[PDB]
Amino acid sequence: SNETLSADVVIIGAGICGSLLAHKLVRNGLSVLLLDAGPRRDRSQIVENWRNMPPDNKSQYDYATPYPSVPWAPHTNYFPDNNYLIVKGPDRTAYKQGIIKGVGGTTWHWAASSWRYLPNDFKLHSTYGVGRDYAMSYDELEPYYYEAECEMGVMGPNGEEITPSAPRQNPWPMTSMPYGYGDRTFTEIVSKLGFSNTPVPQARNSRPYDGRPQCCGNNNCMPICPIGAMYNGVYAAIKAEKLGAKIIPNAVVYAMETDAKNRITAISFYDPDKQSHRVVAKTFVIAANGIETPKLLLLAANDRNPHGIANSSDLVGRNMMDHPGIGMSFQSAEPIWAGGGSVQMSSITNFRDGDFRSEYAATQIGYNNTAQNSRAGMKALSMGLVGKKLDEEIRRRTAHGVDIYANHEVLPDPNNRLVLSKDYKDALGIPHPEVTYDVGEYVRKSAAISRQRLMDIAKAMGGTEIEMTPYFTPNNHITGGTIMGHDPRDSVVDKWLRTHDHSNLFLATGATMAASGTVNSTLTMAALSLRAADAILNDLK
Amino acid sequence: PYVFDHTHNDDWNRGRYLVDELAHCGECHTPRNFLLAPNQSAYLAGADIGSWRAPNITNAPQSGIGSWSDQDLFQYLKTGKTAHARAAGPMAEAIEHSLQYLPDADISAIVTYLRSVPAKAESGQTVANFEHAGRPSSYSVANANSRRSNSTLTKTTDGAALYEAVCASCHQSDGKGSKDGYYPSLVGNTTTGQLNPNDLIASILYGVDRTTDNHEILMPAFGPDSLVQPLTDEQIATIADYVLSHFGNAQATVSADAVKQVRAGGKQ
Amino acid sequence: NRDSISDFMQLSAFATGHKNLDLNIGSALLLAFEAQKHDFSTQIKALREHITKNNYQDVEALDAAMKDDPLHPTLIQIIRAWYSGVIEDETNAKVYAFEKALMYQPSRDVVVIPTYAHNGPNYWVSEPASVDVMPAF
Ligand SMILES: Cc1cc2nc3c(=O)[nH]c(=O)nc-3n(C[C@H](O)[C@H](O)[C@H](O)COP(=O)(O)OP(=O)(O)OC[C@H]3O[C@@H](n4cnc5c(N)ncnc54)[C@H](O)[C@@H]3O)c2cc1C
Ligand code: HEC
Ligand code: HEC
Ligand code: F3S
Repeated sequence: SNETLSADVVIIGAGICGSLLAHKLVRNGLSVLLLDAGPRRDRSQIVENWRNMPPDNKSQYDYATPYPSVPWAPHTNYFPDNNYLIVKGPDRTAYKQGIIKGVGGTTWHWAASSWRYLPNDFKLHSTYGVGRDYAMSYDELEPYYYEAECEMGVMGPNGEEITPSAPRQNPWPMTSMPYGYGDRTFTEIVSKLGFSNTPVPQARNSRPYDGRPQCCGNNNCMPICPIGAMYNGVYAAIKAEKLGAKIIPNAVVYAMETDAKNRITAISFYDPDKQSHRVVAKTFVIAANGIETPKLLLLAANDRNPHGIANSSDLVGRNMMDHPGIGMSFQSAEPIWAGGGSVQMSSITNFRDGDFRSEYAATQIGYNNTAQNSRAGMKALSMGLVGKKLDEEIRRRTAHGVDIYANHEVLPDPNNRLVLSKDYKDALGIPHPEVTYDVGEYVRKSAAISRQRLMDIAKAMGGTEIEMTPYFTPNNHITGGTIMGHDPRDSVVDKWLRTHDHSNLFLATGATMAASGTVNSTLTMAALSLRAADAILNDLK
Repeated sequence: PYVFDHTHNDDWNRGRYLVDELAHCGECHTPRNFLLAPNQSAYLAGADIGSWRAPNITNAPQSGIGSWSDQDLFQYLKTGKTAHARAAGPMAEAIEHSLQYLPDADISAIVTYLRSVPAKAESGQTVANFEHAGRPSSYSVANANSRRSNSTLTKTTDGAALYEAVCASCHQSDGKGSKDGYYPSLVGNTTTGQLNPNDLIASILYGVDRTTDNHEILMPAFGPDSLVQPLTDEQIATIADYVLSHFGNAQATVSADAVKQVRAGGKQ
Repeated sequence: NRDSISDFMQLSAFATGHKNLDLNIGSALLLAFEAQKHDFSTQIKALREHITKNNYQDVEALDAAMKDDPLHPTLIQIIRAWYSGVIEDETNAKVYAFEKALMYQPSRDVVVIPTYAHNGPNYWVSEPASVDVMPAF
């Protein structure tokens, strides 16, 4: 603990954002110290853990049990609710987010839907009068979008025209692999409803890419790909460590020191034995995700920064955002045979933009392509059937089982707030994160129409045993807690992800995003991390 | 200039010219005689090239490719893909750069010449490298339950468990590969059936990368530089031992030292 | 010690309706069942005696006639253990079978068992088999 562990740039968090930033920085000759609170994880061990996970945890979507939660850096588990992330408010169920702590972070078990936001998403307030504008435009993030797509190996609908879609200067590095039966059938069914089901851009290998195998449809992207055919954030960490970046797992950053100019001079992290190590660097980045970045900023409150690091605007932990989801499950009249290809292959993008966004939230409706064999087996076993009837029921329910979702855009609300829990602490004494969440009348008005659209989809499919969630579900895209902007009094970071209060501190996270958008947010986070890498390289060279 | 041996037809002479002069198969399939010169005593009898080993390709029914069908030999030389053998490493590079563009007549001539190469048998050879039948898997799903709440493979020392976790997605638990043949069967495979496990270890260390007809087929690498799943020398040796004892030659053994030597580019 | 596993295997083949059952999975399941319930071997013998005495031809007739019998829960638990691969209904429950659990077999010809490849990379372009054709297993 005596050593001061110096580096040029120290990046707190070794997820996709932190690892991509570290890889870009070491590629350009900067010394990088990459700290992660979680442990090193092996893909094959996670695969074995998922295989030996009980089938009820496969039927329902348990994406955390295969990753053992470490007591010093616990992450969220929900089948036994481990009570790490405390959620309050009327829509608490919608912020029961899933995160994974470790080298490679939550991208260890994501679905790899790598999405570009629309140009109007960056200017939501200037276009529709709701929410907030990004500090930069889509044209400014486009090169970084492409750089992230090329590094992560995104496949997309290259030759197709999607009316709401980000304008691309270059084609996708790979072309979207062909639909499975479920996606073809769902596209044809919802085309008659006026819904445009289009291929989801995915950080998945439709051909051998980056020395990694082509996707063979293991249909387990969430929570682990056994063969690495999809992009995981651990790839960038491995590449950075190969180029000289120093990675320290089980390094729980808890303290930050500032000088008279409010520049970060050092940070202090704990090992699993609660021994303190003081890292010193020329530049500090926090890439710890939208929950742990604000949690660390509030926990690291100083005398100079009594309300938290970079919290002069009191906006750290506020404006917490996600995509509130409504889930529906039913049995299609005709076989759908979910499981061909990746877990998420297509989605309805027709409602990603429009004038209605001045009144209610724009939405993304999608079909879940996860194989329904575990769900069918558990349901048929619970039905009390034996013999040939049991086999027939299992086959019919795995052929006809359909999972549908509708995700909405939530506006940045200052009362949708993450704070330090006053009642719960982890093994290191660090308070748990507590989020008060309300989707708002924007999302409620959008959901009034989204529920009708989901029921129309179920009716068009002849659905039976229709089960719509009476609550909003979390979609694991944590944004807005460290909002960006141009005014230091109304934002935490600027267009370059540099904190207004500390010229030395960068926040490479989705918490900087000023709008949740309508689709998955991690590709935008990666592009923002690469943009922050450019800013850091300009600073240090 | 090639000399036309008039005691053989034109196909044989063309095949000899392609093998010896043009495609120079003996440049890495014929052992150098420690003078950095080809050993005429063992022509096309197998050699070590860096981390890989070019096997015996004489007409030996067991040691070489004598028991290969002509169709299988043609398909392997043209595309590098066969139900019993897949070209990897230097063979994949040779096929995707020179052989895949050869005319069908030229590859047929190469096969005709190869069928006439004198046989060079080996000491420990009783069945062909593609004639090793499979043994039932010894993996236990129940025994893996104790390894839950583990984040790494360190405490997974069982060979069957390691093969199942790292390797049984693409190749199956019985080691017979995929039905369509994209993932090769480890049972009956020439790489796993060789008494020399070199090419097996290399296959684990570097994966397979062959581009034929503008179509790329890739096994990911599993060595220290792996992006999918890095494996130590001990883990690779254990997986290779399980593969050999269940899906391949059971008289071949792999130690961690052997994997280390293969990682170092073989013997220097 | 050997009769118990033979009796358990034969009763399991009767109850699941599927003769091809893994012996190692069966041994592990029997050990777990005997840990959970000390009389489990006695119940196996009682079920086998009921099957032999009344000459039930399949698990359908046995389940129909065993509706109120106290031995019915053990029959259903055995079927559940072989089909789902678990005996308990928790998150920490031990999985004794994946990919050989009988509930993934009725759809193996079409639906992938997730972490194991159905076949090569772009197979799903093909049209699926009929729902009414049950794969043999
Ligand atoms: C089931 C699931 C599916 C998803 N699917 C998609 C999808 O299809 N598309 C998409 O775009 N997004 C998806 N996401 C979201 C995606 O996983 C995240 O947005 C992505 O991981 C970005 O997170 P991050 O890199 O900011 O941080 P993370 O990777 O979440 O975490 C970074 C690291 O910070 C470390 N850390 C935290 N606190 C500290 C501390 N105090 N000190 C040191 N280190 C610390 C953690 O240990 C962690 O390893 C999905 C998420 C889930 C859960
Ligand atoms: C060096 C670059 C080589 C040249 C030139 C040729 N071959 Fe080769 N071959 C080489 C290696 C390293 C391997 C092993 C492949 C593996 O994945 O381990 C091979 C393999 C073969 C085989 C398969 C034998 C078996 O696997 O038992 C055959 C039949 C073969 N090579 C034949 C062959 C011919 C006819 C060549 C001239 C055209 C030729 N090889 C060139 C290395 C090299
Ligand atoms: C899917 C991504 C795979 C995983 C995981 C593993 N292997 Fe593999 N392997 C794969 C392919 C697509 C190929 C060959 C390409 C072809 O031409 O179709 C291979 C090849 C091998 C071989 C060599 C076969 C030959 O040269 O004749 C061996 C010995 C082999 N693979 C072994 C192996 C082991 C032991 C693995 C677990 C660590 C493993 N493979 C994983 C695809 C995939
Ligand atoms: S689990 Fe992997 S093989 Fe493809 S379907 Fe998902 S990326």
